[PDB]
Amino acid sequence: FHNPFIKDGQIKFPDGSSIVAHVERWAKVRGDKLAYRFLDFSTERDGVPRDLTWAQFSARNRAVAARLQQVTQPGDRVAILCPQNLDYLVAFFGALYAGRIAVPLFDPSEPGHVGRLHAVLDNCHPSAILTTTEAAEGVRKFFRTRPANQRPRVIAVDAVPDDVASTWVNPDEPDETTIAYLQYTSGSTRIPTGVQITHLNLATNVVQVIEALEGEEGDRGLSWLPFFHDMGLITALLAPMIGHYFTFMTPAAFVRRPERWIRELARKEGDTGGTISVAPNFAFDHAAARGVPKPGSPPLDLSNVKAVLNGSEPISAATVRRFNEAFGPFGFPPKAIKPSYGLAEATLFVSTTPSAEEPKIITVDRDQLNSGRIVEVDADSPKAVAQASAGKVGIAEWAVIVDAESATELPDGQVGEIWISGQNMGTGYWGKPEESVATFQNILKSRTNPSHAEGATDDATWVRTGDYGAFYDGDLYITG
Repeated sequence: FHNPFIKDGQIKFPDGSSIVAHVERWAKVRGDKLAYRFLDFSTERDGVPRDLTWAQFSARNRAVAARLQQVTQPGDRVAILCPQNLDYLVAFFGALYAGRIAVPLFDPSEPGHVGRLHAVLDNCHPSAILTTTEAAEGVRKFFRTRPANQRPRVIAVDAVPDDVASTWVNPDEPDETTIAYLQYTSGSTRIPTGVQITHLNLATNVVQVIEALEGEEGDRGLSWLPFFHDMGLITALLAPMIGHYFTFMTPAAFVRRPERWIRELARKEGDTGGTISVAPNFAFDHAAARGVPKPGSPPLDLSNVKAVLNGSEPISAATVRRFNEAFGPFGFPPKAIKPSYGLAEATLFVSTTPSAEEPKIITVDRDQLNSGRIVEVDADSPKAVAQASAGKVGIAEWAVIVDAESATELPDGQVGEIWISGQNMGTGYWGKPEESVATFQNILKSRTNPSHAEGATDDATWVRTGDYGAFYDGDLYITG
């Protein structure tokens, strides 16, 4: 394995950092290869695939982009309110193609979406809404509950002919400030927090994920999570940078029959590589409980699974044991479970376990962990408690444990606030100048010897994650 974007430990972008340039490249050299597939379980139970090749994907992207360039201006924000299907990605990439700031959200009519859609739209004030014909009515209804002066143009992406792309203008190469999209994430503030993720942020973090998971050509990506999610888009954005196709289903499709995700994770005949996917802790439990094939099932081979990214709350030892007990007999490698630390402020990925290692879980003093120190004890101990690792910090980014008040790096084992830095870090919160400075632009005033900030410059900006944790024995631990 070798990362095509890394040269001498440095992330190099020869063909720019435009993910638009990457998609167009595949559309030119492998236009007839599969790019994106949506497993539709709305009608049938084993699902019918909706496919979209690289050239087809480009055709739809440029068509929507051309329409957006007629009704929006550079700097405008375009909210994506499609149902979870192919048209969602068409809309999202379409907004990027148009040279506008995408805002990945959700169809209001779709159930199981957590987020204050009203307050979010209040924050970014989009000039256009992207949806589908099937959902356009529900969208128009939702906006009737909003003031008249904030009911922006609604565009059904599937209603835009392919030949519209004829007038599409490719936006000039973006610098390091050009915002690709706004990623809104959970918070307790009244005004929702939308991380400004630049094209440089996107490309950098995708590369950092590729490096961490040893992603290659031949590796296909899979996801069931809603696109509006801290880890909802990363696997999809992986496909254009790596050149292999991405497969997805609705969240509800997974909840109904989690075996569908297990099946798609499994080896297909013709596979030259592994499967990469994402699943929070509860998803592992749900799959282990309801996603194991009945007796008499067709062969299930999970020996191909490369990485299932699991974030961001610490994975349970009980969950790890249960999932391996359930799918281990089907060939599932324990090392495929990749516990990780991630957040929207860093685009997503910050740390995960090494490629050849299983989830590291250690037994530490329960109350000493409460006193702010990580100390290993025996399993027999009455003060014993299991604590799972978040692995090691990815390439071209740093994480440090600091004393929050004095901005001073702490010795290993000691719990403090986690500060992070790198080119994947967002450039602020939309519409929150002061909150942006406070969170994204901190200076590290003191380092230990050795330091976890080794490689970072003095004027490197550090992100106050708000999370607390500690380094222990070469691994990062999130404790709060």
